[PDB]
Amino acid sequence: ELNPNAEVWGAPVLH
Amino acid sequence: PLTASMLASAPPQEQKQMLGERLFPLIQAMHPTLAGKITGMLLEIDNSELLHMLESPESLRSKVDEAVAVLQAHQ
Repeated sequence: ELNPNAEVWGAPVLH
Repeated sequence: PLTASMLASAPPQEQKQMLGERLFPLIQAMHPTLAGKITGMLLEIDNSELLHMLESPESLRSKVDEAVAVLQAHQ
């Protein structure tokens, strides 16, 4: 079963 | 081009990253903005299954469709 709360993969860390 | 042998020899801590870098662009071709989320969902699956998905568009499609169904039910 897949998890809808799994984290966004590959999102860049910037400000 | 990823074999089970090459993946398993990489440190467990970098295996998911290697799979992600390969999966994300394939998924982005189907879901241009949801690809990061769907990739995150799929990365929770066993690596053996993920390797098969990378090589087989029909297995990847069915897993992507499953993730999208799950997302549809959560808003």
